[PDB]
Amino acid sequence: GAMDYSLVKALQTAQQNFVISDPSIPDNPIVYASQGFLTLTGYALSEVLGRNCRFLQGPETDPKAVEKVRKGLERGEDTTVVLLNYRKDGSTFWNQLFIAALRDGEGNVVNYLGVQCKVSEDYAKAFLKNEENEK
Ligand SMILES: *[C@@]12Cc3cc(C)c(C)cc3N(C[C@H](O)[C@H](O)[C@H](O)COP(=O)(O)O)C1=NC(=O)NC2=O
Ligand SMILES: [Cl-]
Ligand SMILES: [Mg+2]
Repeated sequence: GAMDYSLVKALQTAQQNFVISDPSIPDNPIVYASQGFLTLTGYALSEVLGRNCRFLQGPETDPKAVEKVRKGLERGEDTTVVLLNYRKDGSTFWNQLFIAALRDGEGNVVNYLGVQCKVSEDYAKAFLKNEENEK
């Protein structure tokens, strides 16, 4: 199960916000979220399970950031983005998102692991500007 991954347990020891998705199910829904994640977003575990994590996006979320994630998952690439996300109550925060595939011995992606770090506006501002400049 989700907590049997050694890196999941590792992340738990620092109380990091993370989710696990199951890409073998249509639309790659979340199948575990840490307590940190549930508190950040304002949802109960049972509510988040079964949803694709795009439910944290909204009108001011940059579609180009979201497309970086989609492509990374498509192309088999680790991805890190900063993007605007939305809590259950509609209030927003900046989310630095770290995504990687968890693979079996043949390279088949068995789950995705996604770590979320809430970051300040100023940090998001500077990260995105550096991203854009470096690009
Ligand atoms: C989540 C974090 C997250 C973790 C993991 C493991 C996955 C697989 C996805 C996500 N989120 C992105 C979303 O699931 C989807 O991949 C993207 O929207 C890209 O595809 P679409 O163009 O939407 O079809 C998340 N997105 C968030 O905004 N916030 C999160 O916490
Ligand atoms: Cl997805
Ligand atoms: Mg559910």
